[PDB]
Amino acid sequence: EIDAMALYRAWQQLDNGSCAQIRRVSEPDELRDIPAFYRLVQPFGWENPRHQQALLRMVFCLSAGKNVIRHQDKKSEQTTGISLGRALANSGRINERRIFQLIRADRTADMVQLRRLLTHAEPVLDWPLMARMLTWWGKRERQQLLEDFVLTTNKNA
Amino acid sequence: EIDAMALYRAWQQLDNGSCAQIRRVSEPDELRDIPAFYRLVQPFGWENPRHQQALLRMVFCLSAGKNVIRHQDKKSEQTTGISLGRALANSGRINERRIFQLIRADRTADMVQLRRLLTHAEPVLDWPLMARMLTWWGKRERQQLLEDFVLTTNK
Amino acid sequence: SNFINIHVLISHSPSCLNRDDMNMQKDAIFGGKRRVRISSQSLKRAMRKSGYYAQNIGESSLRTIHLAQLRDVLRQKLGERFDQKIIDKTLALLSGKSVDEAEKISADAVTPWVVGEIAWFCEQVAKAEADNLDDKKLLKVLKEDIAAIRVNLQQGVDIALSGRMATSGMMTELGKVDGAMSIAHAITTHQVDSDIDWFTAVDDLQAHLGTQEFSSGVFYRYANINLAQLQENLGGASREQALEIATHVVHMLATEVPGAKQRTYAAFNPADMVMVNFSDMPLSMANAFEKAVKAKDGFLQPSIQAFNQYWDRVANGYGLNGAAAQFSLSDPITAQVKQMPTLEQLKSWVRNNGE
Amino acid sequence: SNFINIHVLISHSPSCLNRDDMNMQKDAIFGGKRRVRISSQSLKRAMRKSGYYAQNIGESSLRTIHLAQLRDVLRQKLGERFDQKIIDKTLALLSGKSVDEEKISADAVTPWVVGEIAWFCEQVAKAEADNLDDKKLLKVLKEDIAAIRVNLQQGVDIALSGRMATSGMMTELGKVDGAMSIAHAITTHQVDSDIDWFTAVDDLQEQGSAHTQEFSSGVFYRYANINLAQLQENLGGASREQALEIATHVVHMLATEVPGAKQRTYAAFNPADMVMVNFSDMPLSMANAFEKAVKAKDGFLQPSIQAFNQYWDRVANGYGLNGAAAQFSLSDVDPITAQVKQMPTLEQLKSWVRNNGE
Amino acid sequence: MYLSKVIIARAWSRDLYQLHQGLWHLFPAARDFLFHVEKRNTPEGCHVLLQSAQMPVSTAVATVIKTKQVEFQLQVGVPLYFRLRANPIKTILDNQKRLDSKGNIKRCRVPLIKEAEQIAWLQRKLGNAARVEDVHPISERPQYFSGDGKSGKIQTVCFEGVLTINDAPALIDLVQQGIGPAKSMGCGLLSLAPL
Repeated sequence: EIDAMALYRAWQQLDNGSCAQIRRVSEPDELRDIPAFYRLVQPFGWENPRHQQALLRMVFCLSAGKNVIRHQDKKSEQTTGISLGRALANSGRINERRIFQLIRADRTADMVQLRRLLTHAEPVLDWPLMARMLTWWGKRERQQLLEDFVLTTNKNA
Repeated sequence: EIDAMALYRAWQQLDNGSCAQIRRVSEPDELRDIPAFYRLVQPFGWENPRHQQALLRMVFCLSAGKNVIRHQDKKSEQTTGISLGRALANSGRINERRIFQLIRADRTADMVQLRRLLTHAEPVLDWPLMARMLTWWGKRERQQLLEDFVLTTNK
Repeated sequence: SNFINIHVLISHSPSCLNRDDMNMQKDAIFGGKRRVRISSQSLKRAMRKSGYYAQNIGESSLRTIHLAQLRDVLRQKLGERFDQKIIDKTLALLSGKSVDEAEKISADAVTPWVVGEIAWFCEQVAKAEADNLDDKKLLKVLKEDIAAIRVNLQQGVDIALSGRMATSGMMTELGKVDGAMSIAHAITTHQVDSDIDWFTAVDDLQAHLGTQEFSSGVFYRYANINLAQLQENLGGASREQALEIATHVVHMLATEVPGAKQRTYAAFNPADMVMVNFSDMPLSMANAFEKAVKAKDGFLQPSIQAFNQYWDRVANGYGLNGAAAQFSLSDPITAQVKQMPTLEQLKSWVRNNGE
Repeated sequence: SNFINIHVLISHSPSCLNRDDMNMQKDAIFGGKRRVRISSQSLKRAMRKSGYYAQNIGESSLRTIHLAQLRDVLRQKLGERFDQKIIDKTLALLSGKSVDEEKISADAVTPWVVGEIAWFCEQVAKAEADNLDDKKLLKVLKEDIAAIRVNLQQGVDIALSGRMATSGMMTELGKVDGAMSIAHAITTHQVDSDIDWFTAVDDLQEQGSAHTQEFSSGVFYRYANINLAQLQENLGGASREQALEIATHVVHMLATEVPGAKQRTYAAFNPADMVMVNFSDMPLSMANAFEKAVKAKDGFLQPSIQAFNQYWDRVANGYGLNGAAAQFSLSDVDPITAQVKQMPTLEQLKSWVRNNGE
Repeated sequence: MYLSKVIIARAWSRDLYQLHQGLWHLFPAARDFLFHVEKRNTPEGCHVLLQSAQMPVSTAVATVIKTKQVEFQLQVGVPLYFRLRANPIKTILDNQKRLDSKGNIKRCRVPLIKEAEQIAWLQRKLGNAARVEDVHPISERPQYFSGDGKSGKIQTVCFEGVLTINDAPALIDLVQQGIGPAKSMGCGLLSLAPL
């Protein structure tokens, strides 16, 4: 089936002991190595396994911090969730070529570039949009990220 | 081709004389040195040579004892046999970080850590799952080992 | 000088005094050479639960994360003196957990419970019958007078020597004790290769093989006492009192051995050398053995020699004016450290502050 | 004093005493030099199954994981007790859970004395009496642990070396520890292993020299220790005077016994090469005299005795151990300085021990 | 009299039968040497102690490490360390009824596995040459080999101990000719050494 937002909450409420283990990781396949991860993800979850890549990416992104990624519900007026490009653009901390490099990145490199971007950004966004794009992470999603960023940064000017 | 379960039975039925020779070894390449090993493995067999590494690992693990590794056929309900992670977890004797250390280990070191774990566990498991993971012993297999252990220990 | 340094050289017959999770002999690598090791924690426990400790220092502290068993034990030992409910209230305030007399109790980690302190605290909680002051209110008064609680620590000394770590309940505010004794892991002065005993269990009605790893070694034990901290930990008690405890520690370190595999391997040996020295700064002589000592006629003789020579070097190089005394069975006689023929004299020498 | 310390020097060829996995002589490295070794359990089994043990202490406890064999022996010997089924029941309660006869398999090897099993058979009457729920019966006999220990006056070896229960009911009631601590037996001196033959053959040819260090029979240092109080506890509360007798039997056995159809080298000339017995507050072992030593003058025994004696002097003076001590030496060497009584034959030493060092 | 240390390529030392056939190529016909397997297999091959009447010549399958010319001058009544891997056996016929060749019942060697039989065997074969003052007989696990082309077993015993010289020439002779059967399977080499 599909992965809930309950993962986000579960990440929020888990103890610092485990979270320190997960936060302490350079790349996602290294996330695969440690136990607290399997313990975290067992419900959602391992071993479908069609989900596993998505879960590695999602947890790896969440791993940035307790409140690095903040979840904001779609406003009734907008009826669209604020999305990662818009968020990174909104924060104002992020420089666009570091996103261009994100678009250019490949496999393990892309997530690592990304995790680095959020911590510096401390973004607010609709978590399942990030989940949805992270689940596929096709070229279309990559491109949409940049489009969103440029457009909102231009609107914000 | 592939290696049968017949190796396990062959190990079970061989006389103590040979088993004492094989069991008395620090590392697998040292298993290559002694004759009883070649004699044991000639059928399955040494040397495709693609099979050799797998055969060294398998025999080295079996070498722990006559009834260290106990073979249990898969229950129909389970849909596949109790596997090494699950076994080491089920026995309860094993501590998880000594397995984490297995995940961290490299080459000859990984097996040595393993045999100690098996002797201490006296586990029951479906032998071809162990054979299958031992044949490749890729990082994925190791990670799967840890996963199995944690998941069953939690349950 | 504030710091008392205890150096012991003790040799052991083929034993297995301490082993890991997988029944392997505990070891450490020093100077690039393998050494057999005995955990500090093991030594400390061997001391606490020693026969000598009971006679000369008294009652050992009770370390459990089971409070229900402790509920029952405390009711047994303090029931005649107090009320049953008071005990429950006191424990609940001290550990930060609820008591429904459900036989499951659940503590964070194993904590050193001395009964004296709980009794002393009961004396205080009785004053709740007076007011009662809200627990937080009681906390401020209990925050003001920590020293009062420490006097109570003369029973249960082991905590005073090794210190405790309080996470939960009201032990976090009052129960944090550190120092006063620092003790090293005991490591061999020379390289060891570990012997594998291949044993069988003979069934009288008829082939099961097992291994036990042993090794004989010459071990260097080091310990340190911060007397001022000891005085602080005991409620300010006299230096004169602190040195006595220190001497008792000296004796125990010279004579006491972990009991691991002693029925089967009976390495009940005393210590061939003991030195004690007073100093402003703690010093360990482990580096005398960084160069693993090679056997000339056993490891002990050259070990003693190595220790003395390194001590000479350090003494001259760092200008250590300190009270110093040595006890040997082996006479090179140092250059200048006072020699004691017997252990009791060393102990007395220590009791009279090294003079 | 609570502890009796037994120090023995016994000589016999290194030979065939005890073997390795590859049937090589067991050894240990002490003082940086290789020593021939005899495992404690081997000494102990040699004692338990000794002829002298059979007569002077009684029948040895039978160790096994074969329950089917044990049913047979138990029904045979306890047949006079009206039912077999109750016997089966008591065994099943002590260890879970047995059927007739069949090959069921105990967890691990544990020492069975028939007496205690019989006693349990006596106790299970309470099963029909109350009728007690088995757990209740366990709690009731948990109350009086000492009562079972009295049955160990048969099966003494368990009192001496102790048993370990991993499962069933014997874990609650059957936990026995102590009372005897026995060291592995190690030589006082070097015997040399893995000598380079290629270079050994260099020295051989004189060729005109025609000319070394003498031949030698081995000399082993054995240590044992008994906790009299713990022994008394283990027998269920027994006279001290009796415990010392058991100890003396242990002394004699430790002084005379050799595993594997071998004798002391001077077994025909006397009862013991050297034996000391010492009473103490704390166990003490004299192994360290042999950490440096021993280089041969003619023989190893003489310098071994000397080294031992000197070390005892040094230790006794250094740690201030006033204790009852008695020594049996035929070898005339510079004897001990401090307070040790010299005994002319072994029986006198035993007698000395029997009367608590009087 | 020549004593050597020799290594044999593993691809030429797989079976115990091959080993002597491999040392055979060090020369130069009746056999005039004894050898003792020190290390069976290493990555460079099998290690051996080779006593012979001639200098061994290195090959591409058998390599000499070092050789010595030694002459044996032994003193009388002086104690020596000795090592001897031997095949102590008893020739008997036959628990089975089987027969071979000229059609009479078969004879077969059986290993002496009882310690007293072994020590008796050793002191027996030595005899008046020396006195076995002390000996530990080590049971070694049975060795197997292939033909050519037959299937056989050889259980071996390693005698390690001390002896005393009674007659010198007898002992050097015993050294030169070897002790016991299976000399072609790495048995019978009496190695001596001083205390």
